[PDB]
Amino acid sequence: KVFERCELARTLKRLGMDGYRGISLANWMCLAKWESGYNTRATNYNAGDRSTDYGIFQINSRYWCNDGKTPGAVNACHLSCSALLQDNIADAVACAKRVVRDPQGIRAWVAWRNRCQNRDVRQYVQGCGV
Repeated sequence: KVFERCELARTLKRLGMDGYRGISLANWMCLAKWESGYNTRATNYNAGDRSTDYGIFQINSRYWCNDGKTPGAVNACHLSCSALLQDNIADAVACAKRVVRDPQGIRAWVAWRNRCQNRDVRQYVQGCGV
């Protein structure tokens, strides 16, 4: 599914993302916007390293989920990468939380550094009731 902006904001809030390990909801929203355009079915094959990015947060198969086809990969979220292509984003959120428990936090995603870090991200949650 492709979420609408404010629907996603409330969905993320109910899933415990607001302020998770210091990360505001607007930062999560900016991440999802730039990774996938709020699209849970999004995928991107990385031909350079044989890994794939899955779902609304474009989480990568080398470290975080198992797809069986990424050489030498691990599965730190302990999920099939299929779980990151559901309309229901609970598993994707659990995995995103796992990612940010590691030292880099939200900086794990280069798109966040490029498109969200040191930016005014208030617009992503305006009007959404969060």
